Amino acid sequence: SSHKTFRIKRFLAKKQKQNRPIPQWIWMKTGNKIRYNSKRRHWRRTKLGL
Amino acid sequence: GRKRPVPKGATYGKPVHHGVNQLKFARSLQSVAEERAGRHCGALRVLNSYWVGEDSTYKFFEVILIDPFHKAIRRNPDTQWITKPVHKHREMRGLTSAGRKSRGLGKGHKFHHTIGGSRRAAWRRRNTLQLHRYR
Amino acid sequence: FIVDVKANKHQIKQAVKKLYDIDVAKVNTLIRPDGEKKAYVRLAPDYDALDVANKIGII
Amino acid sequence: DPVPYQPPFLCQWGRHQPAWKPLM
Amino acid sequence: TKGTSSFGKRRNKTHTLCRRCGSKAYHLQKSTCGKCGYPAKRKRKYNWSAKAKRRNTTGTGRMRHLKIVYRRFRHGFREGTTPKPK
Amino acid sequence: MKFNPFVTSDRSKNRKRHFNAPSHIRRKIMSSPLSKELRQKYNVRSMPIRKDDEVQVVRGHYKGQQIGKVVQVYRKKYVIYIERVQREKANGTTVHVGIHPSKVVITRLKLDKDRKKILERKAKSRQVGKEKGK
Amino acid sequence: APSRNGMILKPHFHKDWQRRVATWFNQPARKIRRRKARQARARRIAPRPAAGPIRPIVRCPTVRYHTKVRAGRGFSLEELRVAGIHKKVARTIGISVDPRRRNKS
Amino acid sequence: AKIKARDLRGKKKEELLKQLDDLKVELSQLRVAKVTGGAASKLSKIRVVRKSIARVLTVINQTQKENLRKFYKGKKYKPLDLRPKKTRAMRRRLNKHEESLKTKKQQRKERLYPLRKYAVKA
Amino acid sequence: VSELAGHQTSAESWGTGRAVARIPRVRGGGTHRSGQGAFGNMCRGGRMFAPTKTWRRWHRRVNTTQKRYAICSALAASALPALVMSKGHRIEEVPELPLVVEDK
RNA sequence: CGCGACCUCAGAUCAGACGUGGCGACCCGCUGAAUUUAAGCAUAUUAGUCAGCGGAGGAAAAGAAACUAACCAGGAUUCCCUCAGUAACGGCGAGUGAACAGGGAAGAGCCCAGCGCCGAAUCCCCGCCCCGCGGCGGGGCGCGGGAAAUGUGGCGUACGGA
RNA sequence: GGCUAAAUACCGGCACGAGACCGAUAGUCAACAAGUACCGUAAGGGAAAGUUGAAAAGAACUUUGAAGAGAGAGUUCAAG
RNA sequence: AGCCUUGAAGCCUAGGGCGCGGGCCCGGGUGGAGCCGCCGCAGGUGCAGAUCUUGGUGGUAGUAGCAAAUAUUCAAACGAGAACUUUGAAGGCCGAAGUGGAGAAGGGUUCCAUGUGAACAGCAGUUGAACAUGGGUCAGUCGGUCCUGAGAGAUGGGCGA
RNA sequence: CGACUCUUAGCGGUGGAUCACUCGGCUCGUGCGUCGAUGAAGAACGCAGCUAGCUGCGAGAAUUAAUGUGAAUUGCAGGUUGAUCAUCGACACUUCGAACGCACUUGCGGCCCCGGGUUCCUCCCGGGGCUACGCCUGUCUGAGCGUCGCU
Ligand SMILES: [Mg+2]
Ligand SMILES: [Mg+2]
Ligand SMILES: [Mg+2]
Ligand SMILES: [Mg+2]
Ligand SMILES: [Mg+2]
Ligand SMILES: [Mg+2]
Ligand SMILES: [Mg+2]
Ligand SMILES: [Mg+2]
Ligand SMILES: [Mg+2]
Ligand SMILES: [Mg+2]
Ligand SMILES: [Mg+2]
Ligand SMILES: [Mg+2]
Ligand SMILES: [Mg+2]
Ligand SMILES: [Mg+2]
Ligand SMILES: [Mg+2]
Ligand SMILES: [Mg+2]
Ligand SMILES: [Mg+2]
Ligand SMILES: [Mg+2]
Ligand SMILES: [Mg+2]
Ligand SMILES: [Mg+2]
Ligand SMILES: [Mg+2]
Ligand SMILES: [Mg+2]
Ligand SMILES: [Mg+2]
Ligand SMILES: [Mg+2]
Ligand SMILES: [Mg+2]
Ligand SMILES: [Mg+2]
Ligand SMILES: [Mg+2]
Ligand SMILES: [Mg+2]
Ligand SMILES: [Mg+2]
Ligand SMILES: [Mg+2]
Ligand SMILES: [Mg+2]
Ligand SMILES: [Mg+2]
Ligand SMILES: [Mg+2]
Ligand SMILES: [Mg+2]
Ligand SMILES: [Mg+2]
Ligand SMILES: [Mg+2]
Ligand SMILES: [Mg+2]
Ligand SMILES: [Mg+2]
Ligand SMILES: [Mg+2]
Ligand SMILES: [Mg+2]
Ligand SMILES: [Mg+2]
Ligand SMILES: [Mg+2]
Ligand SMILES: [Mg+2]
Ligand SMILES: [Mg+2]
Ligand SMILES: [Mg+2]
Ligand SMILES: [Mg+2]
Ligand SMILES: [Mg+2]
Ligand SMILES: [Mg+2]
Ligand SMILES: [Mg+2]
Ligand SMILES: [Mg+2]
Ligand SMILES: [Mg+2]
Ligand SMILES: [Zn+2]
Repeated sequence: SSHKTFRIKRFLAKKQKQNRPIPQWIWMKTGNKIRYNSKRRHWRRTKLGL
Repeated sequence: GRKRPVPKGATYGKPVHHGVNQLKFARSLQSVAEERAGRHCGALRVLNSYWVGEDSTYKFFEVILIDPFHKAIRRNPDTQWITKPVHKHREMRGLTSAGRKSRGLGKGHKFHHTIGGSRRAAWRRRNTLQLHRYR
Repeated sequence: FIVDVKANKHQIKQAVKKLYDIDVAKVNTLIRPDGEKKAYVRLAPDYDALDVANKIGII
Repeated sequence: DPVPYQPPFLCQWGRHQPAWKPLM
Repeated sequence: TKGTSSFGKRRNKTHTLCRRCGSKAYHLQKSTCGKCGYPAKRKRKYNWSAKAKRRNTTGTGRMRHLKIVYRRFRHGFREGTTPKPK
Repeated sequence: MKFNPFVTSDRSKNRKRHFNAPSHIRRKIMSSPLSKELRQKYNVRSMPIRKDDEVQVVRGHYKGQQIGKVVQVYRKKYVIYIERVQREKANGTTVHVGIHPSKVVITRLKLDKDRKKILERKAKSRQVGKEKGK
Repeated sequence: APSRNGMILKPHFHKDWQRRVATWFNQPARKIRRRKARQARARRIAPRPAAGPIRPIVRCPTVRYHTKVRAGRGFSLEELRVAGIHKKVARTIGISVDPRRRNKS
Repeated sequence: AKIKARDLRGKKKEELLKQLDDLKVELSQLRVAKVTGGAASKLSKIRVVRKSIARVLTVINQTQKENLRKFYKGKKYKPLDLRPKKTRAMRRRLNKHEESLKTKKQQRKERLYPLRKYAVKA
Repeated sequence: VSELAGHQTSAESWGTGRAVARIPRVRGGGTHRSGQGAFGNMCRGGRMFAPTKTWRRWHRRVNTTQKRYAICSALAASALPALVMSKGHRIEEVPELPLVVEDK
């Protein structure tokens, strides 16, 4: 909504910054098992809660 | 006495448990008095209590309560058993004398249902298979 | 500027006045969807914003 | 993707359905 | 019309995030959390929900005080002393 | 046999102490024999390897008499990179091939103050064990 | 249902007995633990007897057992009064006392 | 320089705060260099400045609190920060002295009838 | 096997109708394990048939005289070369088979 | 009417303390079913169990006889073997169901009130000194304050005691 | 009216040790970013998922193609 | 004093055979690190079915289908490539109770620019709400905040194991 | 001969069984047996040069000091008077939460002290400390046609 609270806005702010892919140097490490961010949320598919 | 806190009548079960009215509480009213006084005063510790008066609708009890943190109690070797954490809320666990009476514990042939620590320890010790190693 | 989210306009005005030695006409604040607070610190017009931006490094 | 939950049955046979009704 | 078309009318919300347990189960009109019962002083936990207990036990979070309690226990809760300097 | 009730003789527990060891236990695990000259001299069987030690590879493809300097001790991989123990990549650059330190003998120790301290301590406890055996 | 000829017999497993099953894999560990506590008590009291105080000769009750002789709880106060041992000093030099024992014989 | 804590401990309050302010201005300039786009050397210098700030504030807090508990040493009521924090249950115990108090009757029994040291023969 | 293994689901069977084979199935949700067959020995997951209990009878008592008989038989046949070699020992150079040495 | 005691009862962001909640395998107190079995079922049974509520601790509880017995007597409590699937309870049906003696593990006993004697001989707190001060403790000096005779301490408790 | 250790209990916790146990549809739901992803208004429900090689030595370069894809060359004991 | 990196297990086999059979043993291949006979012990020990459970895969089958709301056409550009992108021209539609211009709830970055064309957008795409980088939301006056409404809910009191 | 179909074999796909592994369970045993108003358990948000998750941490924020250790960390950069690790006793430890000024919008206060504002002149701004309920000992201030005494 265009009317928010600070709590809900800060909640959405965290989920918007968690939503990035993995950096491409992270899979050049020694013990990598991570190929991609498997917790990527898309706003049409998964509706984040609330 | 203790009436059964169920909506209107309606104990949904067998005619044994249809009783609601004439039922009685397993603890006495003096122990209810001690545990109300000791729940209201969480710091103080219940020593004991005594009957002072009764009406048709009420009984009145004085309850003896003690600081375990006052320097007249905490520095006295006779009375500093109460200062220890094993005597937190004697009134809730049935450890004052009015609470001891409801537990049915004593020595001898009248008190076989609590031989062991209590009635629950008796029922537990009797209802175990000890399955030994070599049988 | 990008500012801590617990700040008032009064605190941003005192901090810009103290760190860079410059007086301020007004401060407008918004909080980003990133989460940071952004402050638009208007200067009193005897100061150039381009001069103080060249002072602090941003160009 | 969201694994589709098992098919949502909403009855039609039985006494309401007037299509395939037996004797009786 | 009890199925698809009645689902369109779902806009106003019943629960929001509780501020003691974080989960989206604070009912806004009853003003109580349905997950932990927030304005009650005690945690809502039941023993018929054995799995729901273990989702929120002491092993579940950081234990940002209790792990250093374990570490200070293993040396007897010493205070004020420092080891011998170089 | 071992008799200590608090040492583990379990396979998976010992493997888990090995591959999840901290760096100061990596240093002790990544140790290597001294050569027979240095072992005759310092009366010390083996030492943990360091960055500026000279080294002969004893087992493997790159083995030989060629004394090579250690380039850099890589305790995360349990491996060391030696001066000319290296191979050519596809594009043409040279890549250091890593040797495990146990397949390596030390021929010159890099002796700081702590290194001399460790050597004299190991020689001391060796002589004390030899005296109790005497 | 009972087939031809057997004992009419009553298993007492009509409750939920499997929640309350005492297994005894503790047992050689309890024997080790008791033995070490016993030796710690013995090493503590250094010349003093490892069993404890003397306990009296005592008849068993019940016509089944009155031929037999046990060790008692403690020495009677009449026995201490006749032998000339003070009942508070008897505990100090390793004599058992109990003030409940009568003497009839 | 390599701001070590040992040669911060002898110094005075004023020079610690001036060095703190020097490092705070230094960290501000490195964050400007991070946002404008600077060298890699400044970007690795930012961690040196953050840990040196943590060191200086640490030494300031050391010399503050140990002076305060030098101040409240003999006093019967001292601040809750300076009182001994072990576990809560271990703070509500009896003292070392209150555990050692006997009654007069019990001390008279321990005086009169000590547990003797005895053995018995074969 | 632990007592709780296979029984930590809540799973009602779907009953008749629905053209499935009347096993308890996992209740709802958008996951793989939902409606998927939960209790019972033949399901993926699930308990196995008659979980092994720790009150199996592990230990056997033998009579003392039987144990001593077996010690006596095991000693009496360790003095015969045919039986010691049939156990497998390389003994062809041993001087005498009840082989006794000094107490040094 | 005013002053003063006392008694009951208030108000304090009064000086200092203490309780709150968590975990909950073990333990203590209540509350407490119905599936089930009885080839039905209602008493019984499951079962003083599940769920519910409160409270601890490193164990808890119990505990030094208003006991057992009927012997030539044993002697706190708790735990194990046994008693013993027994005595007994039970639509006497299905089912349920102890204790005592005996052998062990362990073993430890004590304190009040009252009754009375002792000049309240007792306790708390604040000020100053000496010691120690990360379990605020000991000694002393205080015509400093309070508690307490509506009873603090010492002797003393059924084994008798003065 | 009151106190009291020891023997006794302990599927929670901290730290250990062992096993005629299981061996990735098994064993904990969970050998892995698992009470995670995801579902449900909520209480609650709740996964799939291990393995290159001794060492990345993870295929430079030439070549068709818009590229994905290939053909040669090369690494390696082996890219079967 | 079993077998094995001079090649274990598994797996394949128009190969040679043995046993009534359960089964087994040899050869060839693949594979790369373990395994087996005999005397005993022990069990979570042998599948074709359970509308069995889990995973995978067929025929159906290049099939049903991509048919509600009238409609597209011509040239040019970029591009490897155009029925669908973009510009222009034409012909049409919604027709102010709109297919228009703005908001509440809800959503949460979808907004905007640049790039990519793997996957997704049930044909296709040079396009996208996709994907990857970067940006963007500025108040004394607009709202909240304040008030109270139907209601909710402490304290005193009452009840309550 | 063709196509199509069927069967068998060889090779190749699909698919991931089997086998061999195993930083994981499960069971049994042992020792210890330790949370919180000195703010717990749990939750929220932040913190790395490049960092989403996990992990660790708390504005001193992938940690500080101290001690032990003795030359690394490492994906890529950049820089022995102690690197890095472990230990962890000193210090620090944001916001909710028993959760504490009142509410739960991060909204609205009250008191005292500091500094700009002032030249104690009231506001304004910033910092700091207080401001929960219950209950115990004592303290002060009181209430009473409660029981009395004196004038
Ligand atoms: Mg939608
Ligand atoms: Mg009935
Ligand atoms: Mg009852
Ligand atoms: Mg009675
Ligand atoms: Mg509503
Ligand atoms: Mg609770
Ligand atoms: Mg040893
Ligand atoms: Mg038959
Ligand atoms: Mg004994
Ligand atoms: Mg006395
Ligand atoms: Mg299973
Ligand atoms: Mg106060
Ligand atoms: Mg509690
Ligand atoms: Mg029936
Ligand atoms: Mg039946
Ligand atoms: Mg019953
Ligand atoms: Mg229960
Ligand atoms: Mg505890
Ligand atoms: Mg006790
Ligand atoms: Mg008595
Ligand atoms: Mg008895
Ligand atoms: Mg019998
Ligand atoms: Mg009958
Ligand atoms: Mg019964
Ligand atoms: Mg007996
Ligand atoms: Mg008296
Ligand atoms: Mg008594
Ligand atoms: Mg007691
Ligand atoms: Mg063993
Ligand atoms: Mg798997
Ligand atoms: Mg497999
Ligand atoms: Mg699994
Ligand atoms: Mg699989
Ligand atoms: Mg594979
Ligand atoms: Mg191969
Ligand atoms: Mg074939
Ligand atoms: Mg291999
Ligand atoms: Mg098996
Ligand atoms: Mg099959
Ligand atoms: Mg067609
Ligand atoms: Mg519009
Ligand atoms: Mg519109
Ligand atoms: Mg498409
Ligand atoms: Mg757009
Ligand atoms: Mg304006
Ligand atoms: Mg209410
Ligand atoms: Mg595989
Ligand atoms: Mg971050
Ligand atoms: Mg350091
Ligand atoms: Mg260091
Ligand atoms: Mg509001
Ligand atoms: Zn909640």
